[PDB]
Amino acid sequence: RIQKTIRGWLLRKRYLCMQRAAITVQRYVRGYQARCYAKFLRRTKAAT
Amino acid sequence: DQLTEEQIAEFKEAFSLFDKDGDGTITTKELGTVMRSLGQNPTEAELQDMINEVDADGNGTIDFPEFLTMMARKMKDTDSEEEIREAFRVFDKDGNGYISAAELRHVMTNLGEKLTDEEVDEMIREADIDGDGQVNYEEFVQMMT
Amino acid sequence: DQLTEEQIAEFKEAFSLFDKDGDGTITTKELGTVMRSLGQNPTEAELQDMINEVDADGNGTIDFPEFLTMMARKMKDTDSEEEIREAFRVFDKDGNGYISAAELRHVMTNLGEKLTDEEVDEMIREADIDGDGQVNYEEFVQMMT
Amino acid sequence: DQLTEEQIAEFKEAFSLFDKDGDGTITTKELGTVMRSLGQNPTEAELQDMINEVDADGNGTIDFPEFLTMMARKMKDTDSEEEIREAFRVFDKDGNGYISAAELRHVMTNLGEKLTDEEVDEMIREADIDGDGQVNYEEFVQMMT
Repeated sequence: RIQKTIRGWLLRKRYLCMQRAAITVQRYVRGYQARCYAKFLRRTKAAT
Repeated sequence: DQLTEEQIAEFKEAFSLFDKDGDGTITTKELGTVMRSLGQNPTEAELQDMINEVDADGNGTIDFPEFLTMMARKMKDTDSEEEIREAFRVFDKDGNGYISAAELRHVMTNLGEKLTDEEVDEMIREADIDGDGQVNYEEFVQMMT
Repeated sequence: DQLTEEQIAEFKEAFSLFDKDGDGTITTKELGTVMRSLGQNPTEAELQDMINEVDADGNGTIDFPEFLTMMARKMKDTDSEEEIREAFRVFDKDGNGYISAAELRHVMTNLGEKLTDEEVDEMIREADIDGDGQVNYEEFVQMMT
Repeated sequence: DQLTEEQIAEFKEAFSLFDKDGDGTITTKELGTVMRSLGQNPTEAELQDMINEVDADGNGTIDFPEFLTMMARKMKDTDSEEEIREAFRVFDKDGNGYISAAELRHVMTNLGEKLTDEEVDEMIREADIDGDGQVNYEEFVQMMT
């Protein structure tokens, strides 16, 4: 029951950290894409 | 209000990590991995018997609805704080809620089916341990349930 | 009530792309894009919360001083490289120095903040990757820095 | 003040270059030509917006008063005096006010509404370019005015 509990909690904590890390990268990626699209928009407006 | 459709949404999230072909199905080989990622706590033999009840080859697959059957099967048989406290309490030399950090390593890595070097290193880095003395286990009961 | 003067200049620089009439206001749909243009990387959730501090209308707009006086009450903290580099070191736990593009595709699509296939295809295209699919996460960060 | 008789005479002369019957109509293809001959400054997409009221495939016909109706609204729109400086600000090589010839090829031939080969020749001869090079945008705006 102890070994089961520790092993369970370590996997629970690792899943939570993995989801937090994923969100942390994904928000930055979606931010970089938003900045690249803003860069595209100012450049295409300007050239036109 | 457990096992409502809200809780099943994160069960679909965690299942979708292992449905790599994207067809509503996962392998038996990671069934324990997803269940413990969702924080439900089966033993090794229990998980293996639940797999071999589905297939005597052990090597197979389970669809999302029957994965929810397996989640519900474990949820019917859930522990309690006092049942987990009982498990620590048989090792309490004093009777005050404290256990030796030496005998804890004997319980983790020599007794039972055992925790690996990686599980030990990860837990010991967070717990910050440098010694063998008495340490509070009521914290473990609360934090790991 | 304001951000410090040097940040007001960068906010005016950003806002100029999203005004369409020359009259100092923005239609409600542009609000998320202008914020992410600053360099700050709010979640979808943070943008949905922020609307409740703004008091937007689908029959209205957000003026430059309305937006700025919201930010003067609270803004998102500064996102720096090492946060993202540490996030990659969660996935590469054994210290191999790389991540499979296929695993990265699946995880970035089907978990957490959930990039759509359009967002994921362009994300994989902006990365540096060795000749069998091994993503060089350090160089990808450097190319955004 | 709008529409003294002499204004209508000058604008009708510019149109009378293109009508080859004297019936008061032209092909839709020359609508941009007469408009820009008088120095009016629409985009191709702005001409296209109007042409969707009248043309089945870009080969139709249009009266003088229809052209003059579009011109009457375009004559109250802004001269782009601020707008063209905001545009050139993006394509400066180093921040001293000087557009690079490399960026200028992408501005001529990739971004937006573009330019065709035999009128890119015109800009190369206007700028005296025989290799790598540059141009000041305040001076070039003054020349295009």
